[PDB]
Amino acid sequence: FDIDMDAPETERAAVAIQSQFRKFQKKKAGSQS
Amino acid sequence: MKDTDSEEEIREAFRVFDKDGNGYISAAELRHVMTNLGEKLTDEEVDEMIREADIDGDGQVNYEEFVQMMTAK
Repeated sequence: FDIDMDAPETERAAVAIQSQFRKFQKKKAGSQS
Repeated sequence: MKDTDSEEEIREAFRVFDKDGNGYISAAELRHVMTNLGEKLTDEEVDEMIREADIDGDGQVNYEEFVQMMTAK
């Protein structure tokens, strides 16, 4: 890893990717109707 | 009028793991990061991510592809 785990920015960055990832999967399974 | 793109915002989140600044991040740290940092992901979620992350046989991941998925829908 070798990253600033303590730095809130790192933790926040992880959330953004994960949040987007979860939404990404939903879009794939999403249907026009 | 016209402003930049938010794509850079998402990349910043990846650049955090790309300490080398070569455009790639270690695949192994991704797993820990996705299971240890921010709403922990499940193995099923992580495995799906790994198949898309890369790890063809180099042990590194290009956040570029992840961004494309995030910007290809």
